[PDB]
Amino acid sequence: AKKALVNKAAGKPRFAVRAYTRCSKCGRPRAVYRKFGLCRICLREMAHAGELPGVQKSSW
Amino acid sequence: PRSLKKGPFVDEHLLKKVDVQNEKNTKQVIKTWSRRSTIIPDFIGHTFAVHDGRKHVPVFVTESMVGHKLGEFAPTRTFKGHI
Amino acid sequence: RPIQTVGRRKEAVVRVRLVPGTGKFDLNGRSLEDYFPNKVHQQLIKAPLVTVDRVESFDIFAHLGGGGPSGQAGALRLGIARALILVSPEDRPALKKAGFLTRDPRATERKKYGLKKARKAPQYSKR
Amino acid sequence: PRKGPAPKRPLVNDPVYGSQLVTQLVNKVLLKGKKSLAERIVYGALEQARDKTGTDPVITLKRALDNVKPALEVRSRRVGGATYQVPVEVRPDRSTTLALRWLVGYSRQRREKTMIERLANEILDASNGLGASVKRREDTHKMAEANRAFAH
Amino acid sequence: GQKIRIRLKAYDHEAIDASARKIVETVVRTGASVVGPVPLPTEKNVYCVIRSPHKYKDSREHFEMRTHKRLIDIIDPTPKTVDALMRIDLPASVDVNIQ
Amino acid sequence: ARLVGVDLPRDKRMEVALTYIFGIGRTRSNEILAATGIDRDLRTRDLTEEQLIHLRDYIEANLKVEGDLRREVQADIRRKIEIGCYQGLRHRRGMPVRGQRTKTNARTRKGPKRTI
RNA sequence: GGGGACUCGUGAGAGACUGCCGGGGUCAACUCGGAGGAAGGUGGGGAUGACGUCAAGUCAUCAUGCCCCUUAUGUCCAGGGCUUCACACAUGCUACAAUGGCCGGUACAAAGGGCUGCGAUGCCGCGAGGUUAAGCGAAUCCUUAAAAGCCGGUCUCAGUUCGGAUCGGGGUCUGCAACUCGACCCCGUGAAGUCGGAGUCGCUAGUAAUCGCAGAUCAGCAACGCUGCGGUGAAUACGUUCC
Ligand SMILES: [Mg+2]
Ligand SMILES: [Mg+2]
Ligand SMILES: [Mg+2]
Ligand SMILES: [Mg+2]
Ligand SMILES: [Mg+2]
Ligand SMILES: [Mg+2]
Ligand SMILES: [Mg+2]
Ligand SMILES: [Mg+2]
Ligand SMILES: [Mg+2]
Ligand SMILES: [Mg+2]
Ligand SMILES: [Mg+2]
Ligand SMILES: [Mg+2]
Ligand SMILES: [Mg+2]
Ligand SMILES: [Mg+2]
Ligand SMILES: [Mg+2]
Ligand SMILES: [Mg+2]
Ligand SMILES: [Mg+2]
Ligand SMILES: [Zn+2]
Repeated sequence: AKKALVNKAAGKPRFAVRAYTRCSKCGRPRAVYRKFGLCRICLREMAHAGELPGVQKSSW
Repeated sequence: PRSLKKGPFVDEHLLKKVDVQNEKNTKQVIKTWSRRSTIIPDFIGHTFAVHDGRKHVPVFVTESMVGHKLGEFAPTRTFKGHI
Repeated sequence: RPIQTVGRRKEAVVRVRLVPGTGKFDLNGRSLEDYFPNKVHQQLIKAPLVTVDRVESFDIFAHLGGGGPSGQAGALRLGIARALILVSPEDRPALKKAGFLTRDPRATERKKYGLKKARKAPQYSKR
Repeated sequence: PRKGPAPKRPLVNDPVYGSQLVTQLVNKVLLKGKKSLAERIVYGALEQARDKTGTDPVITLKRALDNVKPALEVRSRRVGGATYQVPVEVRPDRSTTLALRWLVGYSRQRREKTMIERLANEILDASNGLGASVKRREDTHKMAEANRAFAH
Repeated sequence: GQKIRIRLKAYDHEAIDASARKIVETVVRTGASVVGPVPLPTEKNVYCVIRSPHKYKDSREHFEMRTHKRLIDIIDPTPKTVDALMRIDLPASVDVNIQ
Repeated sequence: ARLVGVDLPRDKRMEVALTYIFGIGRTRSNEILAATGIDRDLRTRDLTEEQLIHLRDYIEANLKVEGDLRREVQADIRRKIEIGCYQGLRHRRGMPVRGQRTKTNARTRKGPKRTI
């Protein structure tokens, strides 16, 4: 989103409940999986590129 | 804060302004910006121009608005009857 | 050497321990009436034993796990059928034609994205 | 469908009453997956009918279904500027299914309290040939016979 | 006695069994009581993502994260074999855990 | 018979008849019956004036009845109206007060669809 | 303890590929039926989306050519709002009851989650919840009680022992802060609604139908959304003229 908001999130916040989790690749504040820390779209692209140990396509 | 384990929720920077005046007098119109502070039974006789987004609404407690909140009396939205 | 086979219907597996006996379904402390109040289940179980011959003979006992009432009943039926087949290979045509030997593979259809259930879809509502 | 017929799934015989008929009625009255509840309702109705009559419930049911078995249907068709009904013959299985559905539907919306006595009264009325299912069968038969001219 | 335990876990297939039975199972000559690798159920982590970057909710792709655990043997804490085990190291794709 | 209201629906368990009073429902009737001792499953026609007169004092001892409860309710809402809070303004406009959405709902507080 | 007897778990194979036979078919394709079998013609399902179209969507996942501001169209903070409300639409839930409601007892799952946590028991409280505390990086601990199912009593077709929207009072949890602007618990009050017009939606087998379980986002807000899991569990297809 905005790099200013990225820096504001990354910094130590007063009233710590004001903090939030964003994507580690693009900074998307939504659809961030705490297991990886990336957003949904970035996670899908990373999975397709196969740079996640253990993450691959599922069929069942 | 709506729990019988910590008392009410009153802002410290509000107490240090109301308790330093109620000793001698009921102060005149006052500026406040924290609508979320509870009314302790020390605001009787005083006035509070509580912010509502665009301006400050002066609110006077007589006897009953002790369990209420400062922003309870400040319309945050305005509706005026489409028809 | 006790006779033990594998029997499943939907999700339940029963480990038969068929031995010679008089015949009374031991299902871990609960009798046939105690466990299964359904006449359909009480016939489905003991169907393989009375399908040909004979006629209310040696009992079985199998552990219980998974599924529901009908699934457990079917698993027990298949287990008794396979145990009878193993004990006596002569009546193999009987149960084989009766269809008590088939596993009957039938599992719940997995839910698919975009549909409110496995096959039920949301309302179309064109335009 | 277009690619030929589809075989119909088989049924089992009830240990209490060794006939596919009773299982058919249980299947027809079954709703929300409560096969045990449908069996309970049908058994209560059958026991009530036996209490009121004395003869065998399966025999009473057979008399009822023979009385309420229809002959022709009134399936409609459209050709040009008007639509008219075409009376055609009915197979025994389809006739039995239609009669059972009619009996169950008319027992569902009767003026009694529970489906035990409701279905007992319905099956008794069908056995005596004077019930709602019998009336519906007569209406269908006569209204189809009134369209005998268009029998193509 | 039966003190030393292994909690080998790998995120990939065909490497866990090899790096167990050809590295840890080298202590059969060293003289450690081996029970053999015990195949525990595979873990399965299920996550769902939307294929499109915008507004197409019905396009979803699913992924599975499998983790395989085995080799929970109770091999004896003989000094020679335990020193050999701590000196040898397995590839990072499999995680070793000495209990 | 009448204590405050009719309290006597014909052929009804008094457990549910007590719910017909303004101040007692299922749980209040159950706790009252638990305290008193009289069984729940009994037809109201079989109840006797002695049981009525032991029941009459219990309700007024701690609970409350028709009239004064609604007087307290109306006094509360009227005070809320005159003090002029957000909830009081919502009550004055007839709109629901507990933060419920007003775009497509609140048909109970308002009337049915006006269709102007 | 003892055991690999058994499931089971997870590594490797066999098997189901018209394999074999009968009739037919240009003898070929293939069609129809049989024995053995877990399954018969693709055993069932998932992933798998051709040339291209809609100047389809995304300049707000990200990135990018041209223009636009640089005491501002950059940035921060404190409140408000993104949640309004004469109305209409779309998607889900609830009912309108006796296949039922309540009271007591009672049996059977899968798949998941867990050191900013799962809180086994014990105590307080009708209750949600609070307290001290063991085990648990987990097939050994928690979740964990499954609900539908079964039994005995009550209610007796009633706007009801159906219905839980609204309202008053009283508490709990997270959050510095819950009127806007959260969830849950207790009492009382207890609306419409009695099967829904023309019209319209989904569904062929473990399908529809019904009842519960788990995850992800998150301090709290998801037992009405999403994604998966399991139990019980049907009726119809004669036929392709007709939309
Ligand atoms: Mg957060
Ligand atoms: Mg299901
Ligand atoms: Mg649409
Ligand atoms: Mg292909
Ligand atoms: Mg365009
Ligand atoms: Mg666009
Ligand atoms: Mg961009
Ligand atoms: Mg919005
Ligand atoms: Mg919804
Ligand atoms: Mg109720
Ligand atoms: Mg109960
Ligand atoms: Mg307690
Ligand atoms: Mg009625
Ligand atoms: Mg009405
Ligand atoms: Mg109600
Ligand atoms: Mg209609
Ligand atoms: Mg959550
Ligand atoms: Zn991203």
